[PDB]
Amino acid sequence: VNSFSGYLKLTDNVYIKNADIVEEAKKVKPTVVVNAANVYLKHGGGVAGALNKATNNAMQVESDDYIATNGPLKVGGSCVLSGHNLAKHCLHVVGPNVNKGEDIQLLKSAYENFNQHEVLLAPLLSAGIFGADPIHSLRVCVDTVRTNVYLAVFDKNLYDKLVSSFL
Ligand SMILES: O=C(O)C1Cc2ccccc2C1
Repeated sequence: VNSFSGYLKLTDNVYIKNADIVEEAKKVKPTVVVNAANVYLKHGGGVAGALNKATNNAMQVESDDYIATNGPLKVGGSCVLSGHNLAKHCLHVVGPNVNKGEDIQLLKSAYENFNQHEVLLAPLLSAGIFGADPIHSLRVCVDTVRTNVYLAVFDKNLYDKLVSSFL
């Protein structure tokens, strides 16, 4: 049994809810919240900007030190950093950004990072301002992630479209 409430069950392991991931993290304090990161961990906008704002910029301070030491992530890759006030840990995952021209086949590789964690609160990778089709992102998620994932979708209109169209 876990703390996640109000989710619709899509499969054995994937659950979905219309929710602000920031507000959901604040309530649940999950072991792992996923950030929709870029390779530079520059948390300017979208989910990353919102998560970072909720940490009072501490996520960005920590991230800048991580990049200064380790250099940029790979598209499709990830790193585990602090969850600050939102979660125990933040898994920063880089999905391909279609608005920068990145290979969408890298979306499966991005979701494979989730399999290293038993339970996660996450957004749809590459969706929103990353330019991918969120329906596609949800299909790759379900067909790739084997661990228990709680997907928070910010847009209500999109949530309803994702549920109604889910196979
Ligand atoms: O409505 C949503 O949940 C989308 C908003 C957003 C922004 C940047 C990255 C992913 C997503 C998912």
